Amino acid sequence: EITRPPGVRAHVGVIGGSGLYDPGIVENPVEVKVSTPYGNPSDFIVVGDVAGVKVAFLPRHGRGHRIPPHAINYRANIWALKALGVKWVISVSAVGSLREDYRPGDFVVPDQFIDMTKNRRHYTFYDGPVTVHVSMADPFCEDLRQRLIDSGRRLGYTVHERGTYVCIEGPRFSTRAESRVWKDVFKADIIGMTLVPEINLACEAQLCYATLAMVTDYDVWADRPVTAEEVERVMISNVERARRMLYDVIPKLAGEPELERCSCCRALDTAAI
Amino acid sequence: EITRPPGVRAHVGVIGGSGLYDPGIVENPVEVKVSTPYGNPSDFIVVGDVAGVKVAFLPRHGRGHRIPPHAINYRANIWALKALGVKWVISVSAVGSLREDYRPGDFVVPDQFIDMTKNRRHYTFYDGPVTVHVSMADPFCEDLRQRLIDSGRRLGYTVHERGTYVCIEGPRFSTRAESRVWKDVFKADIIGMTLVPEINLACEAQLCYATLAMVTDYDVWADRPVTAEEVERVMISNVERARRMLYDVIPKLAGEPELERCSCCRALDTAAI
Amino acid sequence: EITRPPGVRAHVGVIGGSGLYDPGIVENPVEVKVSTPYGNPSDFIVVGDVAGVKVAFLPRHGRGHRIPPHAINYRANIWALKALGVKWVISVSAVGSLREDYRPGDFVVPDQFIDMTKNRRHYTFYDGPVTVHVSMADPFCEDLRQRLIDSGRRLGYTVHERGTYVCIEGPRFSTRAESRVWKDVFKADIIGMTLVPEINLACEAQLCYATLAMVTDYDVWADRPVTAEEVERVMISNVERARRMLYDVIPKLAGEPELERCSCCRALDTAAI
Ligand SMILES: CSC[C@H]1O[C@@H](n2cnc3c(N)ncnc32)[C@H](O)[C@@H]1O
Ligand SMILES: CSC[C@H]1O[C@@H](n2cnc3c(N)ncnc32)[C@H](O)[C@@H]1O
Ligand SMILES: CSC[C@H]1O[C@@H](n2cnc3c(N)ncnc32)[C@H](O)[C@@H]1O
Repeated sequence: EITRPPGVRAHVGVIGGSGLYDPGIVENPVEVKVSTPYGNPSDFIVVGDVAGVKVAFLPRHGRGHRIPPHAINYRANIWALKALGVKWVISVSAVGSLREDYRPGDFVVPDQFIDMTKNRRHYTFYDGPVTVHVSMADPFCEDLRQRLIDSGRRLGYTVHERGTYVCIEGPRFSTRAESRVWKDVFKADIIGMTLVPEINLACEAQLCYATLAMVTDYDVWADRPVTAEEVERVMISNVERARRMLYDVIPKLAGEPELERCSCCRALDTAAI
Repeated sequence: EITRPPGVRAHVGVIGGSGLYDPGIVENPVEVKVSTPYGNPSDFIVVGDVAGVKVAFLPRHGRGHRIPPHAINYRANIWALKALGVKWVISVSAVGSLREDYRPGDFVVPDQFIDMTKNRRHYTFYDGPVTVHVSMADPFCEDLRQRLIDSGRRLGYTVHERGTYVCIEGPRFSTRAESRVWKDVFKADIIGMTLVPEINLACEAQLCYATLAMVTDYDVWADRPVTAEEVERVMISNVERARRMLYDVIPKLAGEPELERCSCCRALDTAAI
Repeated sequence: EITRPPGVRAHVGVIGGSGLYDPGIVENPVEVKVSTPYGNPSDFIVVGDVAGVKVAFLPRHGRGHRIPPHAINYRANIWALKALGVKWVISVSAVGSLREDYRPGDFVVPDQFIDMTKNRRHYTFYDGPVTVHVSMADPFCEDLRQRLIDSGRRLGYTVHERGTYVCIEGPRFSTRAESRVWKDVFKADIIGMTLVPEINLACEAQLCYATLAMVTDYDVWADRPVTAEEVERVMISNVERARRMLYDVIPKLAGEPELERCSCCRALDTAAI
């Protein structure tokens, strides 16, 4: 609704995770305040240009990693991006691996998730009187997933083309007994803390959302269990590769997502009663 | 405690789910306001007669399906029914199926559940100083389950006589990876969003509660995944069969539940410390 | 920060569960009020001496079992113990068994857990701006676990030396379908309602925390399902054995936990960003 400065619009949104607090990639940056009914987003949104495409960057944890996963205002974040007019949302996330072949340093473009959060307080925008139940059988935007995979291939990086993300509550990491459940019982591939309810809200807002995950650790399975310092060090070490992928992909998003390859682009048509 | 109009009492409660916003079945209807310590129930309770039995009808989603599963005031709803004197509670619900032989249009009378909710805020009436831990090994009222099965058989409808209900948080439907967990790992039969904490509270209030579920969809497993519009269309198409079952069952509930076939009828005797 | 009376300090904390509302074991008892940023702990903390070691006793449910698991102020409880200077925390808990050989009356010293809670509201002390993600691969303090096992052996009691605790939300007990999941799918050994987030917070506070669990029931698996009255009766019947173990262990805790056998003793060094 109201923005300061007024009149600002963007086409692509990038939500940065661990290690990605500044855009790096946007020219002509302007910090924008966007009103939301849910109060403050995680930080200012930075709007600028990448090869003629207008991009909105939001660090989900705020500058300086000030906001842990459970305390993020997910509703304000997604509302703010929608308000600016974005159609595509690239999330960049750090994840743990539950399988030997998904190695630290590899990218993953997941296609499924399992929600094991509990304390995120709001899992939807729709609390009534219009009841909305979106279909999320195929929760990510396939058009954007395929573009991410392609860019990774072209640049010569390893990109695993599928994966189930188990989203846990945190902020503590998993016990060994929990991790055995995620790996051996649920048959999940990667693990993180921030995907839900971000993805739910993106789908309800009819955005084309996909995750570019970077494997930072093997959870509890290496001779040393994951620590926060390790995750951060690995992301910061590799952020340049993530930036090179964004620069490659974003110019190709000048147009609109293909409806037939965007499960949520018309989600509300059959979801609202 | 206080009702408007004053003095109103009922013996059987019917909680209507998706597609069931009006009683249809009650003669001589009166809309009643019932005070609760938890504020407003979902809507007015409609009290009237069915073949000499006094019935209280409550639409859990309110008239017009205004209240999604996560926003229902479950405590107020059950408190209000208890206050009116009801002994039997029939819940009518739409569910998805996780097995080929439980087909859209079939009824199910479940006997078990698995709670995978997270955001319902209150799962009990007892927050202290009397600590209450009810046994829910056999969570539904067997007396009422058997009566529902019998009515269905007599009318010639398909009624599956057992089933495990997995209750999910919503309002979004399951991902494919989640649905594989419910089906192949938990070995659940049906899926919905509204049973918990409704059943918990019913048990704590010493009510004989059972669910008459109607299968509306196959979750993510048919060539088209479930949508909200499909669920609603299927319930509205079949509501007449649900009404015919209620008319058959209710006259037979003139008496009291049999204690030996009512796991929660004396739940508080051994549960309170 | 502020205590009344002023100047009080303790070295060992004991958190008593079901059936353990009074210390029994402390000489020279003083009831202490300890300020916390989170309001009231469950009750007064009782500080006194056991063979020259200063002990702080807190009943997690309050005197008279006034506070159910979901309503405990876990943050205030752990903050208060930390403020008094304690280094070791022994929790005494009632648990159900999911295996024939862990019998009512046996002690268990668990080594793992699985968190299936949902409604505890705060799972950490750290909501920002310092983000903290503690490693809990090995969540209990091994130094204290080994001391508990030793004491049990010396006194001639059965003490199972490992176990996975599944923590459920409650206050209702599990359905049969849930219990089959905990036992046959998760392969958990024991079940309770109070461990989480108590253990999370203990770890974040850099305490050496371990659980001495007493098996009070077989969950839904004996010909009679668990009831609250049974749990309480069994704990009260056996509290004397729990007291004899505490008297044996506490004098041996005059020193400090061994860092190499205390996973959380330096948890914050690698966890904070
Ligand atoms: C900076 S350390 C915390 C971040 O690590 C991410 N993450 C990385 N590895 C894991 C893991 N093994 N388990 C859970 N979250 C992880 C989470 O999404 C979280 O925001
Ligand atoms: C009107 S669409 C929403 C309703 O569908 C019911 N339901 C029907 N099918 C499913 C399903 N497959 N998964 C979850 N809930 C379902 C839920 O209890 C909810 O209130
Ligand atoms: C006094 S009865 C309630 C207590 O029983 C403990 N407990 C004992 N047996 C079980 C069980 N089978 N399931 C869950 N909690 C149990 C819980 O931690 C709770 O605080």
